[PDB]
Amino acid sequence: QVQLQESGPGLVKPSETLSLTCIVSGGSISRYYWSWIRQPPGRGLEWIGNIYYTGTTNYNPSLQSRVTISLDTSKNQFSLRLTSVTAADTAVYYCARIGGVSFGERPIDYWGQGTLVTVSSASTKGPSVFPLAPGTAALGCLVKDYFPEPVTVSWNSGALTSGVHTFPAVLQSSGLYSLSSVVTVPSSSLGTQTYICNVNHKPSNTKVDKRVEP
Amino acid sequence: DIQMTQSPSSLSASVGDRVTITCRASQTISTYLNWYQQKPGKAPKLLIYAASTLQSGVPSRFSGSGSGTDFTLTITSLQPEDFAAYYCQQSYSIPLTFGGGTKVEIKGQPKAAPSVTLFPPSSEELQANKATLVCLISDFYPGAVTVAWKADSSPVKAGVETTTPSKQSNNKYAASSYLSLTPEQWKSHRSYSCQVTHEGSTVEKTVAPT
Amino acid sequence: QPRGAEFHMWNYHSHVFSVGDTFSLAMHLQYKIHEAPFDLLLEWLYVPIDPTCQPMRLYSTCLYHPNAPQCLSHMNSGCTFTSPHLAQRVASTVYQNCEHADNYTAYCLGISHMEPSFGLILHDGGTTLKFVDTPESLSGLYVFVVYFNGHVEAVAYTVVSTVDHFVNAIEERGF
Repeated sequence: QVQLQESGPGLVKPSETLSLTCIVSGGSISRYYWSWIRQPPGRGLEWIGNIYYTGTTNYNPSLQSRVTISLDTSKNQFSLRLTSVTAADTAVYYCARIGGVSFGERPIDYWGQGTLVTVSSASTKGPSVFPLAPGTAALGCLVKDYFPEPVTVSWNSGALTSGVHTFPAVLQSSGLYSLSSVVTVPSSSLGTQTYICNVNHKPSNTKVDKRVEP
Repeated sequence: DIQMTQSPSSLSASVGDRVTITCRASQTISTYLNWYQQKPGKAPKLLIYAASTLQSGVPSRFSGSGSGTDFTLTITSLQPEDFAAYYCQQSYSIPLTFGGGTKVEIKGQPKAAPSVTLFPPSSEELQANKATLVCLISDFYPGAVTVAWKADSSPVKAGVETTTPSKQSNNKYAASSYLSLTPEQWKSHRSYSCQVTHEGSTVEKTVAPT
Repeated sequence: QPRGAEFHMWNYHSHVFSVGDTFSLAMHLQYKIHEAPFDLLLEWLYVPIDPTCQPMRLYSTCLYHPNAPQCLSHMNSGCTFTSPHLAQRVASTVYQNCEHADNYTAYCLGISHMEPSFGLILHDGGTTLKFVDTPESLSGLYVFVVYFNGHVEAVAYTVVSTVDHFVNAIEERGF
């Protein structure tokens, strides 16, 4: 029932030193391996390396000279450092644990939430939010012109779960991203409930609320 | 580096069908691999460990078998919630490596007619020197569709930004499309039309600046 | 129907340490055993590593084959890990004629005799080395081998060295 959270930067310029820190809760740290796993945006996920509680750091030989894994048991955390990040390192990074005590039981059981790390030559851009008012009724929110992709959309602080669609982002030739989130609601339930969409952009650290009404 | 080959790459079966996926390794890895399920957007979850044991809290329809250099993951009866992707990962030798992945797509949904909606640009965006309008079709199953834009009488080929989600708990798609243009060209025309062609008659919606 | 035993130990470890540290090199043995009267021999071996050999070629499939003449004729165990006989013994723990196999190894307490040429306080089960107030001279490649009833069942290499003269090791099969 342990939980893991990543706290690394979303954007890193090329030929720099990417640093991530995974913070663990629920268990303590002790008798388990702690590992990092990379996954390109479309390709299959690959293993980068793991660490025991007393040094003993196992490294993927394909990328070993560039990766270091440290432990912070005092703060119940473990950190990953990758020097000389290239264009290929843009991926989702997960921190997870490896355990199991039986002959063949060594699974990656409890995975972290994961964070997206991208390399480019810019700084940031905040999103722009626009409402979209109306068998049944439909209403939407449009996010436009924002840098790195990770962005979360909820409706009424997550109270509206069923009947919500959050489309993937598309790339606008201005070098920007665009996304839309739509909700289908009953026709008679239009004028009763107040519909607000909340957009969170972690790389720009921007949380915006937009109300939608005709 | 032990190579892990996962087959097939993409499959589509209806609801309740028995799904079988194979995993092969370059060297004998005795009962030392695990099967993981990754839903789109979410992090991969552990399904099977020790190549034959069920993780706690997993429905019994997921079964793992095999040993040595040949392993198999079986979904007994498919469900609309099992649409995720599956990976086989070895643990016998460092570096621990994963498989190529298998995309299981649900085909049990009969052809659903899309629900069409149209949204004209807001005043706030027009004040922001950009004019974007949205055409949406939601809750349709079969493959892909065709959407065209009419500048009150004529198909426009450029400016169409089309996106598609992943299969939902009802196994239906939702194509969304943006038409982007300057406010001058937005106000220069009267009736913007979005035309969708999928499984029946040709449907279309229109907007005018009221 | 069942016969024999199975061991696995993740045959790739790396450890980086500064001088004067009290780090503990601990290995996780995983096992399944039958035929309750058995003999265990957990052995720690050492080999100094030369920085002039960037690829440390460990010919791993040599320990299992007992009398390969081709193995022990590399003119010396200089920077390549040949048969375990060419390495130096560090720690030896023997569980001789152990009978109670089905459970924890704390039910078959055995002995652990270590050559005093090294320090290296030994710990539980003889599956881990505890380095105390280490000088720089102890840097090298430590290997852990497990003999079940006289045959190698699992082997896990571990590279122990400081940041300055740290060398990588590439495992190979054959030769």
